[PDB]
This record gives sequence, C-alpha cells and structure tokens, in this order.
Amino acid sequence: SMEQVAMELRLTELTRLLRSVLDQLQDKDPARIFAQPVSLKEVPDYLDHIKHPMDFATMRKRLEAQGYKNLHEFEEDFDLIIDNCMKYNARDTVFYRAAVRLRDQGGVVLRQARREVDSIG
Repeated sequence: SMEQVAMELRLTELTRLLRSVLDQLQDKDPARIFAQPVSLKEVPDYLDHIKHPMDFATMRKRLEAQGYKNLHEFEEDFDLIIDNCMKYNARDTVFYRAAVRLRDQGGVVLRQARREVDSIG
C-alpha cells in the first residue's frame, strides 16, 4: 500500500536522524570505552552482573536494520550503556567516570533530538 510506503519513509528518516544522534553521542566517548561489547572472554562473570549488555556497535547494528521504531527505544539502549557501566564499575574508576561524562554530554544532544523528532513528526 501507499500508507505502508509512507510509514517506511518516516522510519527511514527517523533512522537518518538517529544515525546522526548516534554519531554525536559516540563522539562524547573519545576513549572508545563504550564502542564494543564487554568481552566475555576477558570478563567471564559479566552476565552474572549485567543482564542486558549494550554498546555502541550493537546499537549501530540495530539502527541499520531500522530496528528503532521511535526515539524512546534508542534512548533505552543508550541508557543501558551508561547504567550497566555505573553498576559494574566503582565510582573511582576511569570506566564509571567515562559513563558520567557521556551521560552529561549526551543529555544536550538528546534534548534537541526529542524536539526534532516531535517537530518533524
């Protein structure tokens, strides 16, 4: 149908916008701490601690399959990155501190993204 196409164009354009959002958030992680999944070879107990691992490469795979239906779903995954790190790692660590800085800096990006998603519809 023509409606299904129109819907698919909306999703494509959301995906375009979320790709730019993802790039902007990942720039706030210049150390690449959140770039890839925590290695279960190197942290073998990880899934005992963290039930829903997340990282920027995993988000990008979902994004490129157009697997984010709305900004809320995308934000859920970004918050997992931060929140997982802040639980597994102690406050005095470079990992925790990187997550705080990513959260703080990402907030600004996500605030305007929400306005754009509502604005463009």
